[PDB]
This record gives sequence, structure tokens and C-alpha cells, in this order.
Amino acid sequence: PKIKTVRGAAKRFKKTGKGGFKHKHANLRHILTKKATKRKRHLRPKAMVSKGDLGLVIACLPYA
Amino acid sequence: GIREKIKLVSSAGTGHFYTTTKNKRTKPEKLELKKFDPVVRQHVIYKEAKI
Amino acid sequence: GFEGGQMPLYRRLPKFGFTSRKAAITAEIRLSDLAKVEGGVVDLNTLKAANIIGIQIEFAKVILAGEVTTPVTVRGLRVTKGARAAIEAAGGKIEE
Amino acid sequence: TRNGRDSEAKRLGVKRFGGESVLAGSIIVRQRGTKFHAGANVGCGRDHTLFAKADGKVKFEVKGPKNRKFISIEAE
RNA sequence: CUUUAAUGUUUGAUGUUCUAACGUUGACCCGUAAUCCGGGUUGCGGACAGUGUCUGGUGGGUAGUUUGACUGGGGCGGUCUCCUCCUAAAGAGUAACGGAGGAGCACGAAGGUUGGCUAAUCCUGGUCGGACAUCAGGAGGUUAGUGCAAUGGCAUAAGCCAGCUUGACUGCGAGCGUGACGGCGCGAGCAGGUGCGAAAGCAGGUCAUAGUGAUCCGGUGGUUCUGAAUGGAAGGGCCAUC
RNA sequence: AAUUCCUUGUCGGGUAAGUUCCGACCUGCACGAAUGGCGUAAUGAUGGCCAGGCUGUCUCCACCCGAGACUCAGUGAAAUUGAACUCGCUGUGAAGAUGCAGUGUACCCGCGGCAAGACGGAAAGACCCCGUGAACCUUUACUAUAGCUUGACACUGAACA
RNA sequence: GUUUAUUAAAAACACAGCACUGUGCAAACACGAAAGUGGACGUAUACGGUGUGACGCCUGCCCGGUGCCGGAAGGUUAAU
RNA sequence: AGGACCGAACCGACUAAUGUUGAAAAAUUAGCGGAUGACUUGUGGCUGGGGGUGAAAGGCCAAUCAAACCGGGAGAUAGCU
RNA sequence: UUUUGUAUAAUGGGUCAGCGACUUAUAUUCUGUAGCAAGGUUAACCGAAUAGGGGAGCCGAAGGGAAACCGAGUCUUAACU
RNA sequence: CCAUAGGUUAAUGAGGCGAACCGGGGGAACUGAAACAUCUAAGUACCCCGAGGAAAAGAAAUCAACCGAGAUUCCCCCAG
Repeated sequence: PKIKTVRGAAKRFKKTGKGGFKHKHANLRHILTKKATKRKRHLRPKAMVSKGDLGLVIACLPYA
Repeated sequence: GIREKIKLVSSAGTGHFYTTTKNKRTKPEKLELKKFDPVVRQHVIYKEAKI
Repeated sequence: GFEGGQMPLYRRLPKFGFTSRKAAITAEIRLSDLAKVEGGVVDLNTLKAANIIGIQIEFAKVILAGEVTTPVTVRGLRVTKGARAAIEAAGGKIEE
Repeated sequence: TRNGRDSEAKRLGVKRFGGESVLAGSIIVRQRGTKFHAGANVGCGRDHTLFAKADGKVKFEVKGPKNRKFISIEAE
């Protein structure tokens, strides 16, 4: 049959122009008062996925 | 430890806050600071409140 | 995405965003795809006739990709500056 | 209590050596205190990390009363 | 208003009676040749008992499961994240149930800036005053101090004391370092708007290195986003935060 | 002591000599009163100890009678088996050698016997550990649940305080 | 007397007797979604459960813990 | 008279030797316990698998029992060989 | 065969003959190869039935943003050197 | 007492067997989740009842979106 997308992955990655994947950064949901502004500011923009974890995300998102 | 969290809230009625800690036993009296409100884009008084 | 039972990457990271229902019923038209209509007037119903957009589509936009030769009267669609300029310089007409 | 414990290695030390050409921003030495101090075109960070403020070749030297090791720079 | 009364009033629940539901494994009559069943007559119970739906308590009576790893075999003991020194072979990194110690916080000042200042210890004299307390002088040279381990720093003090204050700002960030990745760290400089200083300037917390916890779920505030026929709203997103 | 670790406790008895037995002592590691205490005639294919009788149990075996063994005739299995031209010693070596090195010994093949070796045969160790294996058992482990109990609404009505 | 048919016959199980406890009869209890059946064509000198185990002499102290029994004033508490 | 005594049949199974690819998937020889009883035996019947039955050993339920046998789910699953 | 390592006295095989283990379907990615090329290709079904019809669809020629929205740009920010 | 239950005869009908397919009533666990209880396996296996050459479903108190479509059934897309 058809391949089924891993639906977790779908809600956390999104495909770009040259085929990479953007993702929200971890560490910004709570326990914030202590984190320094700088730390929190640098986490806010979305990030691309590293070269050694694209295999793990192309598997989960084969219709992406 | 005995070192609780608090909002400082802007006195311009944007609900912008900073959050910080305070020892409640050793200092009871309420914390009042000038800080930058980024919505109006000025420095302003900020007062204590509950987190 | 099993990493031997380390927390796997699609679960370390946050979920983000929501799916807009309005985007499923939007299109983009290229300029290259305005020769291909049969009329030289460009409604939504004229584009569906020529199999350039789908049956479910309520909105479109004409964007600047490709050239255009003739005068072509656009109607009820949106258009980007980069385009509007290139429709009108070719002799054409936009009327909302 | 017995033993069993140590921390993770903090990968301090000199990174760029004298001669080596750098770009402004480049860290030159991580360090706990000021084994080295900042001379010309060099910032003491807040953890006393020393970094280029200009492009050029790194120069070490000694200076002053106490014979302290300064990292400075020759902007090319 | 307080307190209290009979006027009327809606439900309550606590008795005591009753009989008509319901019970009868009381007696007799019939179907019938039958200790079943049913029907009748007559007693005794009687809205109780008992059965349904909902609900609290109990429930190894029964069922499904769980009950960690390292480990000079396992068990018992000990450990499991983080910081400092040594082991570590003069860059980095580097193991052992190798050798030593710490942390799971504190501080609206113990942060910022301008100005000023320089320690421990011992000796001599001096009311109560003694080995030890405030005073004076001399020697001494950081043997001191640095909120807390250790190490590296520190007089231009990063140590100590005063004045004024909130840069313990918001948006960003060339470029470096460090990680398998998640991530963690340093950062000149640009814009907005502050503080100190006459000014050059300095300030995006603390001499540095511990003081911590991914995602999911949910909560609180805000919002030019969304809103399943349309207008709202609910919910969802984004920002702040628990 | 069906209970006492120290323990062959100490003392007495029994034996030439008694870690057992019998009687005591009490220092009961850690007896004890219906998960019964202390006693008890009779009973016991029940445990321990002693004595008489009897004995090849033994000193220490000998001889004899039968059944197999052995030979001949007839019938005719089995476990096992990588291949074999299948010696000893010392050394070596995945660490206990018929098979390697060095050396010694040995004409070729049977039959009766013995069992030291072939880490002989019979069995994918039962002991130990591991598996995010299984089962069954326990409980004040977790979550349920049959059952037993509580109340509310229903079947369920009347009158009078 | 009984017992591990096929490595255990015993000091194990049973036993007469003792004690506690439940049960008023449509009994407790047991088997059955229920009807029903056993208990028993018995009725407390009877029946079920538990422990001890002829007989003789006996059977001491503790109700804090855990069960069971009783008590209802007050607290806490479900559906409704 | 007697869950009395001795002891054949009958029921059992304490000791030894043999047997251990047996004569036999539990026997044989020599001795051994009960033997009018809580005895023994024939024929037929009832109880069914988390169920039965058990003077209780986790014993027995067709040479199988801390959960029978036959078929099915089923090519269960096997980070192991 | 398994191993750091086997003549091993670790595993397995008495011998011979026969049978005995990387398959199939449907998706998806990359390479090779053929066709056509800013286009490529049809599915069910129809049908003189491996033709021809059928372009419903699918992939591509545009991306950014959570989204509205904008678009060779866009997001971030009051604003970007 | 009248009735009613009951009883006797007559006429007509059913019962059982059988591959799969179909509709309904009951309904697992192994397994996956690298443990496990929500969840999965699966409304599958199996048990039971009923019907026919087919069965079931079926002519909107249906969708749609301010334009419109016009009962059920089956195939390809929509779409992992």
C-alpha cells in the first residue's frame, strides 16, 4: 500500500525551497524567568535541520 | 529555595511584564523599577504583582 | 525515527503553526499561462475551463513568471506589481 | 563519601597562535583568569575570552612592570 | 433593619394506621390420573421486601501487568545530572567500583556608574580592658580579601567605602568557539530609548567556571493572524509567561 | 531439646577406648501453654542407643550344585560413527595431544579377559547468569472487576398526625 | 486408618474429643447470569466455617498494631 | 462383643538382590503390612479444564497435569541460536 | 561454524541420492537506460479490445511566512547599514 | 352464573442437508507500542440466528454555499 507519513514529524518540520527542513527550536516553552534575554532571543527564529539528521526526517516525511 | 517569582507590570496599560525573583521574608516592601516598555517604546515605572 | 530509545528528533522538538483552510482554495497563475485561455478575457471560470486551476478554487493571483504577448483583460483576480506592469506594458487591461 | 566524580572538559586554551591571521570576532584564547591580557585590537569578554576586534595577524608579547603576557594585533 | 406572630403557601421526611400494586417455599378448589406450572377462593405480609439504571464503600474472590542499569559472575553495599583539582604523557580530548572536594543556590544590592581608599599578623603605650575587643604609633608587604568547593585570576584592583541611579533595557548581530545531534558559549558593531560622568567614555547583571530538566498536556496575560453558509463567539495560532 | 551458634558445653552412667545414647545442670545464640504446654499404658514395615542368641557381615576366603559365559550348528538386533595407515615419553599449543617438535619403542592378523584414556556413549546443563522471556503462587505493588454492601430515580399508592 | 499410580509411608493427612464463630428456616453456605438444586423431605441436643487433636494435669499477662463486634452525638463524604 | 489377636484367598507395597537397549514404558524372587471393615470387588451411573475430585502429595482427571487432549486464531512473537 | 583466538579434547555432519533459504504486491527515494520536453503522463471506464478514445487527476515550471497576506522576493522589527 | 383456560377432531404449513458470498446477535488473545495499563491487533478469528440467487442499501427532516446539485450500490481520484 501507500506509505504512511509519521504525523508527529509533519507537525514539527516544514520543507524549504532547496529541500531542507525548518523546525522550531527547543527550550522556549517554559522555565523562562531564569534564561537570559539573549538566549531566548536567539531561540525565537526558525532553524534548518542539520546535515546528519536529514535521513531521520526524510524517512518520516516521504510526501513532504 | 525561598526565592519566589513575580511579575513587574508596566504602568502604561499595555499588559507587558518582566518577570524576576524576590525574597519575600527579608524584603516585604513592593518592588518598583523604571524599565523599557517595548510597546509604547519608552522607559516607564513597573510595579510588583503575582506570577 | 528510532534512535535506540534516546528521545527521537520528531519528539524533542516543538510543534508549531496551524493549517489554514483558505490556502487550499487559493492558486497562483503565471503570466505564461494567460495565452492558454480561450477568449482573451480572464475570469476564474475561464481558467478552470482551460485546466490551469482546480474546480475547488475561489481565489487566484497572477504573478511575474514568464512573458506575455497580447492584450489580455484580467477580471476579478489579484495581481502583483511585478506583473500588473508587464500585463499593461504588453497592451493589456486590469479591472477588479 | 567516596570518590567517582569529575566534571566535563571545558576545551580552554589558545586557539589561534602568533602568526595566524584572524577575522574580527575570532576568539584567540579561552581561559579562566587572565593568563593573557588584551592589547591592541583585542577584547576581554566577560569570561575573559579574548577576541579580535580587527582583521590581522596575532602577536603575543610581554609588557609593563609585572611582565604580563599581552595578545595584541598587526592590522595588515 | 433586628426579633416574632397568625394569616396563606410550595416542597420536606420522621412516625402511626390502611389496601389496591407487589410478595407468599400458608391453607383449600380446579385444569389433572400431576409435591411442576397456571387459574380461582381464603388467610398472612404490604408500599416494606425484591428487580432495573445511576452512585459511594468494600473486594488477591478473580484477571491483566509491573518489579531499572552499572557491577573484575550475580546478590548485599555503593553509584546514576552538574562544577573544580589530579590521573592526562608541556595544544585539545582521554578510561577504571582510581585519588581528593563541591552544587541542586544567593543578591533591587552583593547589579550599573562617578569619586575616593589599601590588607593579614606581630610588637610598644594607653580608664574599666583580661591572650582576645574601641585609641595611637611602628614593623610587615597581600602571608589578606573575593556571598559558597576547588582551580585559575585580581593593585589600572575583579578587594574596601561613599554619591547618584535601574543597561538585572527592547529589537538585532559580522564573526568565532564547542558539541553525533538536540544544543551550549563568546561577540565588536547597528537601531530605539535610559543611567552615571565636566568629558573621553562605561553599562544588555554579579572576577570566571556549578546553582538544573527536552517534548506532550494544560494554565494566566496580551495580539495588525485564524474563525467550517454569513455576522459574532468558542476553539486553534503567534508573543510573554507558569 | 526433631529447638543450643559457641559445642565433642560441664558433671555422672555405660565401653579397653562413646562427636551417638541415657541421667542431670541452666550460661533458653533463638522453649513455652489449643499455629497448644508438661505427662502418658497400649499401638508403630516410624528415629536414636544397648544387650543375649545367631551367624561367611568380617579376620579370609575355600570347595561344591545349578543358570549364563566359552566352542559347534541355525537364526540374528542396538546405541554410535568427518575421515583414518588410530604407540610411549618430554615439550609445545584455544593454556590436560594417537595426530605438532624432539626422542624412544614397535614383524602382519586374531580369540579370551580387564576398564586407565579416547575431556568415551545416552540429553541444544537442570547449577550460574542473560532475555526490557514464560508460567503459576503471594501481598497493606499498580489498575480493573465478579460478589457483598450504601443511597437516589423507577415498578410505588392512600389517609392521619 | 490415609498419602506423593512410576525414587519420599513418615514425625505428614485423617481421627474420636475440645473450643470459637456463623445460622430462627424461603437458615447460613455452596452450584447456577436465572429458573432452580444441594443444605434437609433436617430445624439450634440442628446445620456450615475455622483452629486444636484420645486420655491425664493444665491452658498465665497484653485490646497499643491488624481484623471482627457494638455505638451513635459530631466531623468528612457520592449520585441526586 | 470388637475400626480385637494369629493367619490363606483378596487388597496393599517396608527391605534387599536381580533387571536398568528389561520377560515388563514400574516387573520378578525371598521375606513384609491389612485381612468383619473408616475393608474389598463386579455392572451401570453423576461431576469437565482456572473446571472437576482430593483422610491434602500440587495428588489424580486415558503411559500426558503449578492448569488435560483435538482443532482453530497461526507462518503468534523470538534485540537469541 | 563461532570467535581476540581452534588440529583442538568447542559446535554440526554415518554415507549416497533427491528436496531445502533474500520472494511477491503496492507505495516511495536514488542510479542506469529509452521516450517526449516548459512541459510530461494518463486512472477507472468505453472499445473494431495489447490500437484509438478517456487529461478526472498527478508531478513540474516560485518562493517566503505560524497565518492573513505579499510575491522574485519575502519573513523578522518602529526601522533595518 | 355467564364466560375464559383447557380438551377432541379436520385443513394448511414448518423441522433437516448443503462450498463460498450476504444481513443481524454475541465477540477474543497472541501481536505492535522495542516493558505496560489508554491505544493496536479487530469488530478480525470463532460461536449463534436468518435469508436469497444474490443479499443488504435506497428515493432527502441529504449535501452545498448565497452559485447550485438531486435515491441507493460499485470502480478511479480527492489523499496518506
